[PDB]
Amino acid sequence: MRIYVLGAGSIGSLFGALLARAGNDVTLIGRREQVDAINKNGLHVFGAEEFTVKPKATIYAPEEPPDLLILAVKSYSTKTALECARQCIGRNTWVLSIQNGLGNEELALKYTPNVMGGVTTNGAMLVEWGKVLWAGKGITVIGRYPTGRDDFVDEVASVFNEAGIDTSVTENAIGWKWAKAIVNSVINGLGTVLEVKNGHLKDDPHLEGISVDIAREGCMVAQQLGIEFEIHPLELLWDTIERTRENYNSTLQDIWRGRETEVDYIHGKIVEYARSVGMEAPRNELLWVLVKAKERINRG
Amino acid sequence: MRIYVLGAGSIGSLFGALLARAGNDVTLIGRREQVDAINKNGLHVFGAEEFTVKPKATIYAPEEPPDLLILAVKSYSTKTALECARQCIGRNTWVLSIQNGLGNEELALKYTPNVMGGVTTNGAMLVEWGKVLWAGKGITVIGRYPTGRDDFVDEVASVFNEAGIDTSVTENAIGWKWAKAIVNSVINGLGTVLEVKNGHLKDDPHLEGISVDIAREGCMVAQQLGIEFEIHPLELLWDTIERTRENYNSTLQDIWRGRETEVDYIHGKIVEYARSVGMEAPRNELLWVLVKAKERINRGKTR
Ligand SMILES: *SCCNC(=O)CCNC(=O)[C@H](O)C(C)(C)COP(=O)(O)OP(=O)(O)OC[C@H]1O[C@@H](n2cnc3c(N)ncnc32)[C@H](O)[C@@H]1OP(=O)(O)O
Ligand SMILES: NC(=O)c1ccc[n+]([C@@H]2O[C@H](COP(=O)([O-])OP(=O)(O)OC[C@H]3O[C@@H](n4cnc5c(N)ncnc54)[C@H](OP(=O)(O)O)[C@@H]3O)[C@@H](O)[C@H]2O)c1
Ligand SMILES: CC(C)(CO)C(=O)C(=O)O
Repeated sequence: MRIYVLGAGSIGSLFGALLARAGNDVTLIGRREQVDAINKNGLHVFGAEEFTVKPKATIYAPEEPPDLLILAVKSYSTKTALECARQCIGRNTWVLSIQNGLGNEELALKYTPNVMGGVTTNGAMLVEWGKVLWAGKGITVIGRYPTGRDDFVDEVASVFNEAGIDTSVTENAIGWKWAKAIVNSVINGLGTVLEVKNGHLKDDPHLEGISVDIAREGCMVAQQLGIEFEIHPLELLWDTIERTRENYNSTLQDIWRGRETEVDYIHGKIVEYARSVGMEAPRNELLWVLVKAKERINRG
Repeated sequence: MRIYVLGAGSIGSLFGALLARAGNDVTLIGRREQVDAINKNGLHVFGAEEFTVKPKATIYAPEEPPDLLILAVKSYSTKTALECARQCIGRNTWVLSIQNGLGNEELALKYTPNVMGGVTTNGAMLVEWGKVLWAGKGITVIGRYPTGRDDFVDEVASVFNEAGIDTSVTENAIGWKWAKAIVNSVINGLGTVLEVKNGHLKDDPHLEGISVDIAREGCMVAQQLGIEFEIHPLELLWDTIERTRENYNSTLQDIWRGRETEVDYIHGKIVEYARSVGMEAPRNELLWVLVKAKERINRGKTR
């Protein structure tokens, strides 16, 4: 399959490298430093598995359409990234987002009806230009957005699985994007404001209790929007924590490193969607403000 | 007036010092370290004003009943304080709480019917034993609890004003206690979680906005309980932030000392009352949990 990865950072590099190793026609689109490193010395994966590949790399999407465009930029980059890559979206090109946050698939739908949504629990970190840590193995779920099925989604899933990307197909992609966002709202909210490891959210019984309330808040918004869940967000929440007990969440890591966070597309979107249908998401709103305020305080 | 200040922390020390300077017969009842410092080197106030006075100080309640007993301890110690002082609560002794939070007056009423509720928006910090930083010059309002009037309440307000404690009398003290509780829910919640001075909550427009939402939540709970306000809690909020903008709030101070915090008596009380009338108080509930979580994380550590 011809695949362009738009956003050759941590998760984009991991997916691109695995897809390339399996023999797919892969092009990574990203930062100059990343492109130059890869073109010079290839792309190195270490951690859960160790190997080197040399996919194509460029700072700008080719005009030639791929079978698949994977969106792997941060959510605050999606709108512009699509504007800068629209030349490659052909009549038959599908766009898959494996991004956290909400609304990315909607942005892609502006350009084509051929959109899939995805969630991955793989963990990755680009530690140097051209060197990505496969920090943890996990499942990937993809589906026609917002719901239903398509032969090409099935193909993508097979390609993924053959490359060692464990992948399941869902006919409720939107449910999964929202379930992930709700889980992120709890972990990336509480863990960041308190600066604690994910496991602490379960160990302090009061944090465990408020986690449920935050999750229920997101679930109720979803339900009012007509969204249903294939897997319960609460189940996903506790499973996610159980597996990442000693980790600091990615939002907290962003702030520590002086990088922009994605909370506008997590808490922010839950809040915005709630308002549109006559609800509030007060806990999400407070977490949103606290995390953004913490960021401003640190920056300055 | 013969006045015993029960609790020799920052606010108790500030009130005791001001009342002593004015010539009142003042005794501070508190912990050994503070008591010893006051008896040895006097009580020194600095910041908003700078002066030194030497009130009496003791770890034990005097036998003689005072005209006025001022509760100034943190709210988690109100029961301990009243037990320490129970023998000096005479038939004509009034107890005034100027404490943060809700419910302190109700605890005092278990000992005597002579209870007044008080709010003060002064900001203070005990920086060394015997040395209090007056970080924000606020206002004080006192009244017969929960409502109504009494000649002695008026007399106390007169004494306070004479001593430079700017004070008004209210016939709706319970409403004032709730207004201050709502103000503290914003300041001691947001300021503590973010670990910033009070002024930052007004400076950041996004914090400003969420502050309104938190205040409204508390006001709606109060309305359901039949509480009426003489002063808009939002006005009290902005006034208080301006008057104490350089202060780190008392809850944050406790966190930094690895102490227990008062939040059970602020956010916790708002949430508990809310739930009793079928209301969530979601913002207060989250702040409650966040601050108590920080309390537990920092407990026993001095930062
Ligand atoms: S019953 C009579 C005999 N006394 C006893 O048996 C002991 C129990 N009774 C008492 O301690 C006092 O009678 C009461 C009034 C209950 C408490 O006295 P204080 O109010 O003076 O003492 P506190 O500990 O409650 O707080 C006073 C200030 O001291 C500072 N502070 C307390 N704890 C710490 C720690 N761990 N580290 C640094 N500083 C600490 C605080 O600044 C506190 O002032 P705040 O303004 O509240 O912060
Ligand atoms: N890392 C993980 O383990 C993981 C796992 C699951 C999901 N996710 C989600 O996947 C998404 C990406 O995460 P990430 O950790 O991989 O972020 P990342 O390391 O910052 O990688 C994103 C890359 O895309 C680049 N980029 C931005 N705009 C671009 C554009 N027009 N063209 C080309 N490149 C562009 C970015 O560069 P600049 O920074 O300079 O803009 C960055 O290098 C997020 O939504 C994340 O939540 C990540
Ligand atoms: C008035 C104010 C908010 C001063 O900070 C206070 O009551 C406190 O610190 O608890």
